[PDB]
Amino acid sequence: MRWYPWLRPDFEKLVASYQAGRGHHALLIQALPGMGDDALIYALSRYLLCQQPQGHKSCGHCRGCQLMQAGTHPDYYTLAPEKGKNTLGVDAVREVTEKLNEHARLGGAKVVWVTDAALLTDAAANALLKTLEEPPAETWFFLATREPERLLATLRSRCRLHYLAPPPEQYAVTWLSREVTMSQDALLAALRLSAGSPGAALALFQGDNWQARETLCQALAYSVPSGDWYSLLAALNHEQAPARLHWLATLLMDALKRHHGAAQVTNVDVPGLVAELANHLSPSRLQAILGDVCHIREQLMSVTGINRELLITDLLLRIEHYLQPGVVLPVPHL
Amino acid sequence: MIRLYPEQLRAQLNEGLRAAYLLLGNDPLLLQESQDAVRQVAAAQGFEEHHTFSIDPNTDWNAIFSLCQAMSLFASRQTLLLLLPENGPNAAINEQLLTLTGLLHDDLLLIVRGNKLSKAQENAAWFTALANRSVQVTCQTPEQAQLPRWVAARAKQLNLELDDAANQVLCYCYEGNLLALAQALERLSLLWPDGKLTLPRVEQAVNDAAHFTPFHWVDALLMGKSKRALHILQQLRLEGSEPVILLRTLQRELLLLVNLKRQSAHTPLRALFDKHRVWQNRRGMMGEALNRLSQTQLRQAVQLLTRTELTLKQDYGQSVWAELEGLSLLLCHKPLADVFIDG
Amino acid sequence: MSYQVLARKWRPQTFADVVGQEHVLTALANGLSLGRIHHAYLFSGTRGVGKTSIARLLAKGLNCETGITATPCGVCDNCREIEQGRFVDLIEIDAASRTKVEDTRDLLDNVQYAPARGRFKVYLIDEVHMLSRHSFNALLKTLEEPPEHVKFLLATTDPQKLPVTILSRCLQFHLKALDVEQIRHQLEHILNEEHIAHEPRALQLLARAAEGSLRDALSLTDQAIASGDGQVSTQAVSAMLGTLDDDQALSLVEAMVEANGERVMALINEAAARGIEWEALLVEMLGLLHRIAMVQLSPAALGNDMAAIELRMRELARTIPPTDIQLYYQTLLIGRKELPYAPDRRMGVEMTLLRALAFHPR
Amino acid sequence: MSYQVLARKWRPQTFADVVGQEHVLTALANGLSLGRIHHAYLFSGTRGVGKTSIARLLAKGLNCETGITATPCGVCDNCREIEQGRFVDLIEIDAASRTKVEDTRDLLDNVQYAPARGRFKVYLIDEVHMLSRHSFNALLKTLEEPPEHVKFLLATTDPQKLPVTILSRCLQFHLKALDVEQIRHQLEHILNEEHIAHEPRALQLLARAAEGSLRDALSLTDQAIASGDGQVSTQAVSAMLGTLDDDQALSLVEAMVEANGERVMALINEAAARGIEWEALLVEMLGLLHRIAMVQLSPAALGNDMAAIELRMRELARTIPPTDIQLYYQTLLIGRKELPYAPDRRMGVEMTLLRALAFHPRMPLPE
Amino acid sequence: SYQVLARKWRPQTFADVVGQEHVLTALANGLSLGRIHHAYLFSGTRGVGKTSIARLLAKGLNCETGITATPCGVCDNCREIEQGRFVDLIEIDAASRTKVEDTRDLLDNVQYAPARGRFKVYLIDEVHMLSRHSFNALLKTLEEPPEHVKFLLATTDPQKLPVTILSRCLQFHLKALDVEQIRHQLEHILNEEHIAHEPRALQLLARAAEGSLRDALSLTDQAIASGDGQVSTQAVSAMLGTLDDDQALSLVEAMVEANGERVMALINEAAARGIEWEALLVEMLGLLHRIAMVQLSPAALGNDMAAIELRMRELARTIPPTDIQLYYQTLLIGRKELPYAPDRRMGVEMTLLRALAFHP
DNA sequence: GCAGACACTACGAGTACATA
DNA sequence: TTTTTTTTATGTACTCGTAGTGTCTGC
Ligand SMILES: Nc1ncnc2c1ncn2[C@@H]1O[C@H](COP(=O)(O)OP(=O)(O)O)[C@@H](O)[C@H]1O
Ligand SMILES: Nc1ncnc2c1ncn2[C@@H]1O[C@H](COP(=O)(O)OP(=O)(O)O)[C@@H](O)[C@H]1O
Ligand SMILES: Nc1ncnc2c1ncn2[C@@H]1O[C@H](COP(=O)(O)OP(=O)(O)O)[C@@H](O)[C@H]1O
Ligand code: BEF
Ligand code: BEF
Ligand code: BEF
Ligand SMILES: [Mg+2]
Ligand SMILES: [Mg+2]
Ligand SMILES: [Mg+2]
Ligand SMILES: [Zn+2]
Ligand SMILES: [Zn+2]
Ligand SMILES: [Zn+2]
Ligand SMILES: [Zn+2]
Repeated sequence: MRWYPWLRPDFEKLVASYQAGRGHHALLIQALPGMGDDALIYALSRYLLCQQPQGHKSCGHCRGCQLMQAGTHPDYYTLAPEKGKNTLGVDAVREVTEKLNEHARLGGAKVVWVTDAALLTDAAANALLKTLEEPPAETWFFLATREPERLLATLRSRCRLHYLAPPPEQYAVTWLSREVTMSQDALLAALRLSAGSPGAALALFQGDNWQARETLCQALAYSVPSGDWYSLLAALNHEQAPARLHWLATLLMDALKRHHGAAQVTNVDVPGLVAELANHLSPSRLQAILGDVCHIREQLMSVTGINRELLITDLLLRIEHYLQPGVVLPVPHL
Repeated sequence: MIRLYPEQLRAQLNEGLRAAYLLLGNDPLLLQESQDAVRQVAAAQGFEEHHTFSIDPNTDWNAIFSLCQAMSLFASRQTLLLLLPENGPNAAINEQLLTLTGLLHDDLLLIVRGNKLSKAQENAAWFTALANRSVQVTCQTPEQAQLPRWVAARAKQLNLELDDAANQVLCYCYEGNLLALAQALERLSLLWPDGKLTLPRVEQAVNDAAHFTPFHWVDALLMGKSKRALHILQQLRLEGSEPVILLRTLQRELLLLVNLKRQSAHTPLRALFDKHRVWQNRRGMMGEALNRLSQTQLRQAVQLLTRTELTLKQDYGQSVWAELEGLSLLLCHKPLADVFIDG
Repeated sequence: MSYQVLARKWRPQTFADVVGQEHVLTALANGLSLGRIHHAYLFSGTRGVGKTSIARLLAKGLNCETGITATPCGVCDNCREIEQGRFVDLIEIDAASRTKVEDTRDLLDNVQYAPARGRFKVYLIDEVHMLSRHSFNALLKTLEEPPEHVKFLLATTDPQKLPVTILSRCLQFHLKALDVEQIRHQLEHILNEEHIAHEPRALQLLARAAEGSLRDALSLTDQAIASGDGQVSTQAVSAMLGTLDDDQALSLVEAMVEANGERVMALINEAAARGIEWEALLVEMLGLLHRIAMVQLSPAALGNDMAAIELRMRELARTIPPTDIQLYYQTLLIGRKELPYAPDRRMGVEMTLLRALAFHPR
Repeated sequence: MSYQVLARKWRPQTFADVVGQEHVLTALANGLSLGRIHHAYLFSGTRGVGKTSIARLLAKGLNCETGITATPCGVCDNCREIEQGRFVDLIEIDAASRTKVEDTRDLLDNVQYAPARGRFKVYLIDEVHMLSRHSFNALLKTLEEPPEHVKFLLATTDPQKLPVTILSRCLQFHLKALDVEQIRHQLEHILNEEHIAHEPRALQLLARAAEGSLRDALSLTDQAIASGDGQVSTQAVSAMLGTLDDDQALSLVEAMVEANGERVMALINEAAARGIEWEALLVEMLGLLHRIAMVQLSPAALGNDMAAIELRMRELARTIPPTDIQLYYQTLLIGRKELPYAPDRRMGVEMTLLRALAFHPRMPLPE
Repeated sequence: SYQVLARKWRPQTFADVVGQEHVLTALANGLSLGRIHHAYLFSGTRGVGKTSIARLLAKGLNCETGITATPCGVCDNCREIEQGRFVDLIEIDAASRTKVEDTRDLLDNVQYAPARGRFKVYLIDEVHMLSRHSFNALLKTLEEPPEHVKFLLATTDPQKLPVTILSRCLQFHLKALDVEQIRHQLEHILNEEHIAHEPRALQLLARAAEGSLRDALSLTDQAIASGDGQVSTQAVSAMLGTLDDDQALSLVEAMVEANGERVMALINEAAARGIEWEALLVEMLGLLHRIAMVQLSPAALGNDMAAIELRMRELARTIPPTDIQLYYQTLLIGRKELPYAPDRRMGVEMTLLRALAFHP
């Protein structure tokens, strides 16, 4: 958690709406992961819950700010998946809803914030529906998603939406280079892979993701000219398998797009690699491999508890089958 | 401690009773027979207070009550029985049994019954405390190749003759289930006082009740025993085993097969088996499989298993069992499954 | 007047009145006539095949005044008394109702008391697969050192639900599901022992539809007599079964393979007269085609699950080339994929069957 | 006097007033006449075809004053409370509200006590497929050998949920869904008895709308009466159902197979003026295509409710190939798949019609 | 409820609801005559009004004047319903009381006489989330409830409902609201709230609501909170991500010509200007639809298609309808799969690559 | 008068199982 | 011999252990 400069306008606007008593109780943030998703929600919640003598800033002396910094306030509910789970169960939602009918202990307003509204199971969202539509007078909600459409349609209606604009790419590169010391092309590539959203591109360098990406690039450089797509299984099977699959998908998209001679490339840090991908693979084969990789990535994320070893191994075996001449490629279908 | 076999348990009890007996194993029949023998011999030698006391994590822990207190009525020696969990004791139970063995009357006999315990429970303080005086007897189900000798021995125990066809039929019908095997031998003894069991009698006096574990199915597929494989799958369907366990048990060996076939064209099998950490009993197994199935059948099997797993964990379908039968057909044997059972 | 149900009044009372299952009757007769009687018999079977009746007969035989014999006299006061519900030594425990250990203790403490009348206090615990874990522990403690004067008789439907330790101390008699011929023979005897006219074809249909259990056969016989105006005619039983048919799958796939459009239409109409989820019907039809394609590869594919429709299925496997089965499975799968978006589920499944029927013949 | 729901006012009160289900009524009446009374009945079948009503009628027949009579002799004292539902001995058990075994045990404890007034203490267990497994196992033995003065009537939608050991020891009566003609005739009787004017086409639409039930049909008729000014008129039924009668969609399919886009779009505009749901238009057209396929395969497949257009049906049955019918059906089915994702539902339907027109295998659009 | 729309603007009389002529007519005729029922089931998509019509029926049933079609207005046993100080009514959000125990508790408290009013009305909102055992529990009571209780059920969709529950209730299908009805209601609200509004921005809001009125109100509130506290065309256009230029047509032409570099540079520039991708795809489908419509008759040039007639005219002359249908199908599949993509931009890229490969 | 003695009712947990 | 073991979100029962309450008696 850290503050971002580009969050300052949105924050101000939204808080300016809240101070007048006109802001909607149910706010749905569209911020991309790594963007000012949690920082904005925390800032707004801290402003709302405690007193506001200083205006839109933080009055750290008041007991409300003290409880926020201690993280022990009773009227600041957080909906998060537990350590041992991934989705957000309906039991926590039901319990928080029952707790909401209780009047505020401190006599101030109430705030209920969900860490990520996409993680809700259908029952959880349905349970929230009634409280979102008709909440107690002291209550304000805050939702966080990457994709509003992935949410339940009825819940996506009751909650007023709000969008965070990704910063211009030059501004993003300027901000990233300040505290991250990498090459300009590598920095641009990391920014583009994260859909222009900082933090996530910063997260690629801060964590161990970048070394994994480089290992993946080396493995592709070894595999593509030989048609031996196996031995990629080691570079792909991981707790971040969707992210590395997305990296592979970006590489394939870059190859296919450069085949048409497009101006800009998603993967600029490794022009030789994408050039090799263009050389050794037919455009139809590249398109089929890209489609299959994206589909299996969606399979990995959607269904829960699926053994990834089997899925990535099957994907690689099917890719090796595709590279063989005289093989019918699949057709995208409804 | 003494590590012993069910055959020699009679001699071990005859020479002299030890402080405690740990009868362990996966089969019910041999465990029951050993426990009955121990109880009878203890009663012959002066043990009368017999207590059955399940250990399973629950609201049942007061065994200490029966050992700290001398018997007022008679100087009757006591016998305590413990039924270990399906996976063995945990850390809390480990220390609780360590406390239990911290104090034991010389006239108190301890009986513990459960499945095999790995090194994780073997090196626990409880077992190390028991390592001096207690005698542990292992009772394991004889393998499918070892069953006929055991059945012959049991027939000789009851003064019966079976020739060879009846022995094969009984081994097939009650494979991996010795309890039903002994009960059926007793039933055949009751049916014909002549004792000359033949096929035209054991054929209709037998059941199909069999027991299995996914390893048997995987090995049956590897050897290509089609009828045995389908029989195991049907028996597991009747038993109600979780399909996911079968899926994973096959997936491990199938990934190993895929990798070994991939590496076979460049490296000799002797080095590959050592590098891939393969058990010594399975080497030939793997060899046969590798020399039988090409990478095309392996890729088709992987596609089939992937479709099975995805339809299991996404569509919540019930077509899992028929699909695993299809995989059995497509694995070592006859690969057809043309799209029909190939996605 | 009071016409007792055929399921009750025709319960056997001697071992000679028990159909088939000789592998258990002979064993029990040899055990009783000789001295070898185990301390606890556990009876197993499938859905009304003769477990409780044989257990009651065994309890009758154990306590007969003439002595422990294979054949009870049926005349002494004990035979008459156990014949009816009332008797002291034989304790009939509905284990499925008194599952709690609190109720089980009140009846397993009676073992310490002497039998009032007969040699053995016999506990007939019916539906034993329902007891609670603690009750099972209590019953195991009783069975570990049972008194010489008490014999336990346990009857159940699913033996494997029992814990292994209790099963290890019981001699288990597994009762075979009755064959079609034995069913038909016993049904003919039952009908002839009473005043019910019949036609042999009707009894053949009853036996085949009884799924190898005498209770099912007798229930269907009473239903047929009721709807048959006091006479069991072939047409009455056939029409009733048509009202009761559930295997629309195999018949419909037979018609679809043979390409009888009118038969497919009639069978769809019949399956619409009965409330049937079309998705379930289609998916299990896919399963039947899957099993057919498997049997194409190896005769051992058809396990013991589908023994009631083995012959037909085997025929359908033998007479049809595998390629047609693969094509039928493909078209049925794609029809089921688009099924929920059709006009109606009935409507969509109808046209899916039409698509599958237009190929190969016609 | 007063206005109570048809679904509860017109519940059958005798075996004469139960429409259809000839086999179950015949078997029950015949068995009661012969005196052969089984001690466990299980009425299966789809929703709203009379299993609860038939069971209550069986209770009437069993507990009637004059004796065990197949036909309940009108209204006697022991039948008045059955009609009012306050009977001393007919124990209605909402099994879904008593699924726990600790309630079936209480049910079984008092089973032996003699009936207060009736000949039998008929236990009517509504929704028997909802009892917990323990309660099932509890009632096994009491079903096997019940006391001579108790009977069990079990009614459920799907018997498959019940353990087979319960299906064994009880009679299984299966109530087939009623035919369209049965529903239409019963509805004509009901609307005549209510002194309400009605239109034959309206009642045919009511019969077709309900899937072989009756209480669903009665509910939809009551909703029609609400939508109309106390009258069931064809326009009111068309509005409430959202259907296209049998003419407009036929005009659509006739124009589409004629490859005349102008009339297709003109009727699309008219249907928009009719204020009708677009997916309803698509589903009606798909149903018409399927009916064409059915009549092409089976020569005699049209019911009476389509007779008004039957002739035109046969025209398409003699003019268009089966392959073209399949092509149109699959094209419009993908159109249905894609419609919720088009920019506008009207726009999507226009695109689906134009797609069926462009891939017309006989008169495709010029390139 | 300070200034949140669609909460302080809940309808309070039958004359105030928007559209729903059939449902309102049926309910009014039932109330006016004796034709009352014990299970009404209002089903329809989001924000068409299920709960509101339910509450209006409840107010009409329990009014001091008696069974009245139009609710009175000023009275105690109607203002209490409006404020939630109700005792004859029971609102249960079934999505929270899914447990069968709570449903059995409800059925246990169904015999008790109401404290006030003639009917104890149980409003079960979000019916389809009840667990199956709860549904079976409610089944018998719905079949034949006591004369003094009436059930009202509202669900987003009836598919999840067990078919028996459908066969128990009177089904009222709330049709989605057309563009004109939504626009009229929003203009009426803004006029009654004295908020500056512009007809074009109002049309964009009505178009983006997708036939659900609560969405229209929420979008109006988002516009009000944005901009300068007033509804203006520029602010609404900016926030909705709508495109009002010929970028869509240029992209269609480039994709038809398969000009890869140009057709990708167009998407790159669109991302630079930040055009929302779902709207861009929707307009692409609209333009292809106009192509297909013109191929039947040039009068199906959408009005005068702004001022770019020629282009589409030219396009309508150069591409066979088969390729147009192929492009439309590919674009629609891409729109369906667009949410299930790592990010919308690259999903639109996938859709464009799929569309370009048909020898364009 | 008073624990105290049951006597009973409720609740948690361990466990089984259903559905999707 | 040998060690080897899996999806989950949610809901529904059943059974035992143990606390909290009532009352009722011979204390
Ligand atoms: N072997 C048999 N001989 C005669 N009748 C039988 C036999 N088995 C079952 N039945 C019939 O089925 C009815 C119920 O039998 P029962 O023995 O209770 O079956 P279960 O094994 O399921 O308890 C009996 O009344 C009898 O009519
Ligand atoms: N066979 C039938 N004959 C006449 N009315 C019927 C019939 N089946 C259903 N109904 C109508 O439906 C109403 C309720 O029927 P019911 O018997 O409860 O169906 P269910 O089988 O679903 O419980 C009855 O009041 C009656 O009007
Ligand atoms: N027909 C309508 N007339 C007026 N406002 C409506 C209408 N439908 C929905 N709304 C608005 O939507 C808000 C929620 O309506 P509601 O009736 O709860 O929809 P639902 O059917 O989805 O529960 C209401 O507060 C009202 O502002
Ligand atoms: F009485 Be049996 F076990 F069906
Ligand atoms: F009992 Be029915 F399903 F209305
Ligand atoms: F939001 Be509504 F109840 F569908
Ligand atoms: Mg029985
Ligand atoms: Mg009913
Ligand atoms: Mg609602
Ligand atoms: Zn503060
Ligand atoms: Zn006798
Ligand atoms: Zn009468
Ligand atoms: Zn009022």
